[PDB]
Amino acid sequence: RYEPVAEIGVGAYGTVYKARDPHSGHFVALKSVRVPNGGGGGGGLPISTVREVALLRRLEAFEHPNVVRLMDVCATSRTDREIKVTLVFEHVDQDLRTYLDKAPPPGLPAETIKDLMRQFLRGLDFLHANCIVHRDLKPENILVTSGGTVKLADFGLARIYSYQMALTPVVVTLWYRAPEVLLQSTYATPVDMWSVGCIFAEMFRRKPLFCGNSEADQLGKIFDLIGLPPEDDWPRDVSLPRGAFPPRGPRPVQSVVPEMEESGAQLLLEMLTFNPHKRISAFRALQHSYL
Amino acid sequence: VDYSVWDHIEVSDDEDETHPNIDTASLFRWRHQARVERMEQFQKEKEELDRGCRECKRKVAECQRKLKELEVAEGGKAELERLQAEAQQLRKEERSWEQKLEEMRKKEKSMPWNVDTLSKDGFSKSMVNTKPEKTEEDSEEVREQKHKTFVEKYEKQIKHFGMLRRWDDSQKYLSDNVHLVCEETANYLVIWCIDLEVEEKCALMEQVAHQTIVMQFILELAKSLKVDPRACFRQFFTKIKTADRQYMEGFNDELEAFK
Amino acid sequence: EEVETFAFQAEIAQLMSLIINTFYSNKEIFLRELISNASDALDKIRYESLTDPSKLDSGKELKIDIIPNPQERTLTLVDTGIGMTKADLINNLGTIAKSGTKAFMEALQAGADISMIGQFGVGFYSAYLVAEKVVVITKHNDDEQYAWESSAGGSFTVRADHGEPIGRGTKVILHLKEDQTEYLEERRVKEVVKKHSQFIGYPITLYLEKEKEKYIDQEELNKTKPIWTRNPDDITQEEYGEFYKSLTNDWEDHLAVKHFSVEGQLEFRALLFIPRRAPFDLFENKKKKNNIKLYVRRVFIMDSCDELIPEYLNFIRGVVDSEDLPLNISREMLQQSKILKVIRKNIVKKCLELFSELAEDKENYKKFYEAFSKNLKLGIHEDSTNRRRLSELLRYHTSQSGDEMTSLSEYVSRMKETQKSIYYITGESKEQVANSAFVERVRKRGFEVVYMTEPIDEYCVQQLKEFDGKSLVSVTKEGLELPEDEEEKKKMEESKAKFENLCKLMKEILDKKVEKVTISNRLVSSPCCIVTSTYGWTANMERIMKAQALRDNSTMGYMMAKKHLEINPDHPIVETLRQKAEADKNDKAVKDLVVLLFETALLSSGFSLEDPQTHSNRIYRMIKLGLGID
Amino acid sequence: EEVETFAFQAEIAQLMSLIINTFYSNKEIFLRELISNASDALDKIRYESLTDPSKLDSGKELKIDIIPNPQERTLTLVDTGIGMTKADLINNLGTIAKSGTKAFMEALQAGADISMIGQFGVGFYSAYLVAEKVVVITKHNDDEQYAWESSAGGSFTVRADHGEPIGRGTKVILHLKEDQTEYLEERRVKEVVKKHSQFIGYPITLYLEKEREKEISKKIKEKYIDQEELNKTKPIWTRNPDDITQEEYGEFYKSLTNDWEDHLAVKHFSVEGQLEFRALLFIPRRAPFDLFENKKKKNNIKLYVRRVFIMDSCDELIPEYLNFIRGVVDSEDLPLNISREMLQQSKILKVIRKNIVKKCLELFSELAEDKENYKKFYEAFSKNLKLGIHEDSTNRRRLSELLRYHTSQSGDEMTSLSEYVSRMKETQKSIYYITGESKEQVANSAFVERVRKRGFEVVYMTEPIDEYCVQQLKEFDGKSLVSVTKEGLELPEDEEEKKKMEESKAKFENLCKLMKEILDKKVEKVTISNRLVSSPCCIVTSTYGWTANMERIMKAQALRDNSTMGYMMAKKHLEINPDHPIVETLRQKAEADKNDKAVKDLVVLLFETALLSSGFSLEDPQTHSNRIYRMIKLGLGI
Ligand SMILES: Nc1ncnc2c1ncn2[C@@H]1O[C@H](COP(=O)(O)OP(=O)(O)OP(=O)(O)O)[C@@H](O)[C@H]1O
Ligand SMILES: Nc1ncnc2c1ncn2[C@@H]1O[C@H](COP(=O)(O)OP(=O)(O)OP(=O)(O)O)[C@@H](O)[C@H]1O
Ligand SMILES: [Mg+2]
Ligand SMILES: [Mg+2]
Repeated sequence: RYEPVAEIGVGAYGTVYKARDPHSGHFVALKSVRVPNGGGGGGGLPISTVREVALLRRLEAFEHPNVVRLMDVCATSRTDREIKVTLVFEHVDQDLRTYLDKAPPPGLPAETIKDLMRQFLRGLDFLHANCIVHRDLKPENILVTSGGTVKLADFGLARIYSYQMALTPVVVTLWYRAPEVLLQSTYATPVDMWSVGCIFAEMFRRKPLFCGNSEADQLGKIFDLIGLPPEDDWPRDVSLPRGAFPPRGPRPVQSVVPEMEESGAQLLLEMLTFNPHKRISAFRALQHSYL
Repeated sequence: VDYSVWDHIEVSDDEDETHPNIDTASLFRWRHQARVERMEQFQKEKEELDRGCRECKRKVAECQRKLKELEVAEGGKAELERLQAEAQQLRKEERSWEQKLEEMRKKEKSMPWNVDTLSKDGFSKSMVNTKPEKTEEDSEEVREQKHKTFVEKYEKQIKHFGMLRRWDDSQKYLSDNVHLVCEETANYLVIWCIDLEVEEKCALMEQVAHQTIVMQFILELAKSLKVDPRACFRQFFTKIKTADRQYMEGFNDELEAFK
Repeated sequence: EEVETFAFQAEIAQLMSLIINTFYSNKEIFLRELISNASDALDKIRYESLTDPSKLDSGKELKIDIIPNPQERTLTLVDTGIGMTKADLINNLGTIAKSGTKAFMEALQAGADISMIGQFGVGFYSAYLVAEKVVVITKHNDDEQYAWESSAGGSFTVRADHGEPIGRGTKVILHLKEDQTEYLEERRVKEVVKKHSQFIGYPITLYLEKEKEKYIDQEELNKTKPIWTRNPDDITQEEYGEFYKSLTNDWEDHLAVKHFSVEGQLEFRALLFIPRRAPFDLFENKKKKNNIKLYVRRVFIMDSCDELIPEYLNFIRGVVDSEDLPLNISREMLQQSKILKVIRKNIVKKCLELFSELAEDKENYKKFYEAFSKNLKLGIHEDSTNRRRLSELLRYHTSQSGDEMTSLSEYVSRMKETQKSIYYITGESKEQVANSAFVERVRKRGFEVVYMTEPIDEYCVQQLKEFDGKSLVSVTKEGLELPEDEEEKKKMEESKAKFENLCKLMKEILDKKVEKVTISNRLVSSPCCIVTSTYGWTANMERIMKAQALRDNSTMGYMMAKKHLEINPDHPIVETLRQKAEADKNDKAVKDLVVLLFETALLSSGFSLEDPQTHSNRIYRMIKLGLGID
Repeated sequence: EEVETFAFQAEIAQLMSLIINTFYSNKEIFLRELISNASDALDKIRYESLTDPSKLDSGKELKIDIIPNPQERTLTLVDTGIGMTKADLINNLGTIAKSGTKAFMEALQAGADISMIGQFGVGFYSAYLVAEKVVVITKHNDDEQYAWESSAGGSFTVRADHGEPIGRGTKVILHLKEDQTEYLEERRVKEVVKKHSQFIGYPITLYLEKEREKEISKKIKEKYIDQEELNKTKPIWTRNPDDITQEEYGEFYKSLTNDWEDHLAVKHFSVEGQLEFRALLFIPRRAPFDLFENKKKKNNIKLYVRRVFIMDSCDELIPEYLNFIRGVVDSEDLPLNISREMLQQSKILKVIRKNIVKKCLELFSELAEDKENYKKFYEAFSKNLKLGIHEDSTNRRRLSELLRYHTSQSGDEMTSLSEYVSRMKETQKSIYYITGESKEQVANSAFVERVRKRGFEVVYMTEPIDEYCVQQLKEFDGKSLVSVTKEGLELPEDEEEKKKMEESKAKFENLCKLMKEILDKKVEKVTISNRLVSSPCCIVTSTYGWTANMERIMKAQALRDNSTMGYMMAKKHLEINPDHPIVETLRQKAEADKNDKAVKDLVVLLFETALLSSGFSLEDPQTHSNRIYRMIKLGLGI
């Protein structure tokens, strides 16, 4: 509504106009800053600039005879733009599996894995806090972004694979499924961690930790690393012929899995331990000095 | 003084309850599922508890009938005693099913508020503004009434447009005063320029003449585009502010001719 | 004994100062609170007159009169309510956290259609945010006229008034502070009126000293009436249109309107409106999201659309008027924001229904879609739960269509009995993709493709993985599957062997320019063409993403899709090259040609040209050779 | 008539319910306000003991302890502060809008350094947001132990000493509501106190059931957790800047935000004006992945009042482009509302922002001296700089001096525009630059060939944000900026060579006319320019409209299909290099036969390649390639 009759020299305030007040005739340093207003939380003031022109407008009320303000609370032109501004962002499709395919040979930087591990476990703590059930979580349900950010998705068969999927989602070698899955029990903190524990070893190896055929055979491969006892350290919820699994020793996870620092070997062995109550929680592992 | 009734609202898509390591695109879907499964389990339990209650109710009701019959029966009072005890057991069972139902009622009281419990579709009525019947009005007859009363009604506002100079002031002015984007406005502005000439206000005349052709410009390509000027006047300001000076001048010459 | 019992106390001297300093932030709300109270009293009259019409003998008119007085720097507000007795003035008016509204609402428990607010019992004192002193003069139907005077200094006085009589109701004199004279401005008053009193049922008038400078009764101050409060079945389109035009100030009426109300623990009425055209500020990040405003009992609380609706629905105009919400002591804020999320969900569902019905109206849908398809696509991109619904609204131009868009389901209805995927092609323009070599064989095989010509389509199609059980496939990527006649398959394998060493040679020539060189029957008129690996950005996605000012270039280590050189073995050029390889694989001129062909293909395939200068320089060379320059 | 005088009254029964039910929406303020009160009592001791050490005879240690009791569903707050007398429990604690901190506000004339936190006299009653009942057991040194007790039911009681040793401060018993058991959780407690009691002078500890190995020692772990850690981070800005070193300041940064690396650049801000406050500015060594993700709420610069977290309104505290500087603003002079959740009179933040921004600029200027870390800074946040320059018109004089570019003379060395200017030639009266898609593109562009021949330095610009910034930066150090991509590139040159060009224009006059006809509706005007050296021709942008790069950027980046603007902005011309062999030949060919279609087709080819070399997309690249394939077939004898 103001009428520029001349311009004020260019300074910190860029282009400033000497604009006339059509009512009083007063000339004020017509200034302006380009503005946004948010904000993916929804439109609503940038308040930093609308407020700026408003402070400066407030100075007029003092008439303070040394406060050459921006002429008016308005955030208008003042010829600049528009060319309106708006942003759109790309979704990250960098599947953990893709990460692993892009990843280097056995001995994947433990420090990188530590960070990804603690990100995963941090995510789990949230998921456990929200009682998120997802024993069906597998490597491919883990996202590793371009910034190395672990994002978890696909929380159990109940809300996943609504479109074309695998015909052998279970029949496939379940080297990434907890014994409790293989025993046909349920989901738990130890179940989830057992799954990813092998995945973490996969990350180190760039290659699945275990690989069996049936659920009993899968355990027959699992047992080779974590050790095996007879029918005296098996949970109640067991569909597999517990006691028909000839006992054997463990194989120092530290030496089996590439660059597996002993502290993480311990954490992994705890995650891999057959008995879900002998495993370590996501929180405990997360807070372990290894990470 | 008491809004505690809304302290327990569950929102499955609560975007303010997220996590950096979690993809909420699927989490929210999980939450939905969980809510549904919980309701299914709840409902099942309630129905089974109600069923059991009613079963024991009927059992004891029939036993009570039989108690009356055993009382009447000549020596059936020995059996009566036995049955009374059994009937009391059935009553106690009924009671315990009801106590469980009372616990279900307590569970309902503790139940989180959501789109399925907070409210129902009280009313819904859609409408698509198709029409208002392909027709046409004689704009000369319209102007006979409009030009005479519209122009006077908005004379001051028409003049305010004529007193503008910046393109955004003109754009935003008409954005607020969209009903001024018409021939009656432009015609007044021409007349006003003439009156300004007579009054020796040539400076104003030229400013108004500028704004005259701005409104005429709007009318010019609105007619070319076969659209209502009020639906596209902002595109004239978009064109003016972006046109290469050489073409802008050309448009202004075409415009002057259009006026 | 060992315990003493005390009643809770309240230091009014301090409490009062808290009331008129810390309880409120905005101060212009003093008009809202006083007017609200006026309308409560006007409802009190109405109710009472329902039982005894002679109560209207002391004036039969229900309204609020606003009369500014700059000569005194005061503001006179005349409330034509029942009035207050001396007892009410000293009991209710001069008491903190107390309102006769509640007692009246207790009277309303006997059955009424009356709706009032005032559960806090403090709003009166907000007058002292602006006014230095407030005088309340009243004349209850059952009592004498009294003057209630106080500056909120811990006390107030009451005396029977003299001079001008009040039939009923009360007048408020706001002795405005010296720095509060801005509320004597017409504009400022109207600003507040439109801010919070735009739907007051009773007439509010503004008196202005205008032509002869006399108080002119601005009766139209709040002429805007509630529509959602009326029975929708009795509301015509003209009325919905006029409301919309009043709502939005848009000379053009709405495209569609939908009433929506919920009942239960959550209860409200509402009107949703679809505009006929998108605003020039639709993609404006400086636009305030306040298309649908929130009211309680027709009292403006907030315009919190930020939470109320989805961003991709940020074009629908409307009003939501709730019956009972958990407002804070400061009515500008609502407690339990999850309520707004619940409301949102209900609105979204109804918006989707409206869109579906609008889609039934093909002609207006087309108009709608043309204006807001971008928002639809943004919904596909953003909303993972209603995406399916939103995809039903998608419309594209396809090979068997003209310039008429068609749904993906219509595409599906034209799919072949051996077709399990939706063929498509993205690009800058319809003509560009129409002339692509990638859709030539597709057309030769009798297939239709979906033309996708917007940059947003790269984000949209990212989410469009499957539609009605049908997969989707880009003709621009590797692995394009078209019907393979076993005879032709054998011939292609023979061709692969035929041009095997040729492809190897080309790869040697362009080892670091192309990832793989191979023939492909996807090509028809072109001798070669560059395709995008299924992993990473497409030529289009890449180009578009590389136009983003704020992009992070280091992320491209995860997005640089492999480029492969497809060869069309049926061309004389390709055949010649094969023969030239046989003649001399080390022939420089041939190798130069291979390079030229690649860049020609790369460029024409929509991929970035590494060096347009050098490329054109090679051309200039060839031109000079044709010209005989050198 | 007779004027009756009345005191204002209050319906306490209604008032109380309003205090609890309508004053707060966030129940997390429960612990905040309780702790704040405890710290006030501790402040009271500090003063009394300061002036009279014997005040500590019944206890010297000053702290706030919190002990949860899940078995009761209650919480215990241990205030080791001065406590309250029976009279205070009745008068202060038991009265709405009554606070003994006011008594200290008046009493502490000597205690000018004793700053109590808050003063409304109502916050206590917010305890009942989550508590069913509250009992306050206390023994001020000037009285005995009493147990104040109330469930906020319109009354309260006070009981005599029950034997539970309270010789100082108070034990606050918090009876939690059935549905408020989440506050018995370690995590939940920590979440709340970390957001509100961050900078409490007195240490806050928790007594928690310690997660431990089964007590079968064989193994056993400790039974309880002493969570003193809550206050491990102390106020830094409260100390003298000159006495604050990085050995502690950098530790503050990594504590400020979870970043295990010292900051890049920092700036202490001390304000002694009406709005007294101190603030710390922190610049990260690396930009965050969410730097431009404006979908997330800002939380870098946070606002504290009396060292208590109040707001995090970065939206008002800083400019959008400065949303990378993390920090603390701490003022004790702010008019917070009754809830304390929002500052009244936003004009305060308006002034504060401006003053902070000034110091941001000073920091940036300081960094400019440290070229090594400046370049690190610059590259980490160059886009933010450029965003500021573009959008923040109030500080362009300073922001534009922070710009650094690679030029034709600096090569791979990124240099200042001030350095550019100081090294300009006496004929170089304007800043020459070029924008494009990449450095090697613009460095090999025909647009900069003659420019280099004339000895001028070209600023290379490659980002879309650069393309945007040049739409704002018109002059720098008094000299205008000239894009070499636009028509009218008036390079300083020998007038005689200009005459030679005019002679060339006559020579190729008919050629230009023919080409214009050939390229009718393809190019606006065909002409001659010596900016070209190795190329026969070049498509140039006009003095108005979008540049080829700008079109690329805006057309693909903007979500709004503003065809009106694109239309008006889509301007371009064709320049000819009269010295080029092809151009020379074309003239000869035109003279031989202006109607020779083959020549005309050659002109079209060159035009299309000129578009390509200038970054202008072809309207149908496939036909371009087809021409190429045709020409190839001709070469192959096909
Ligand atoms: N126009 C009027 N006519 C009669 N009585 C009135 C009028 N306006 C206000 N009052 C009286 O003023 C008293 C003080 O109530 P006040 O309006 O401050 O509380 P409230 O506004 O009803 O509650 P809230 O603070 O929630 O708005 C009420 O008891 C009411 O009777
Ligand atoms: N833990 C405590 N120890 C000692 N006094 C307390 C305690 N809690 C409350 N009080 C009493 O409450 C008074 C003020 O507390 P209250 O918080 O209600 O007001 P405030 O803290 O001054 O400001 P606010 O009301 O905003 O918190 C104190 O002066 C003191 O008398
Ligand atoms: Mg009221
Ligand atoms: Mg306190």
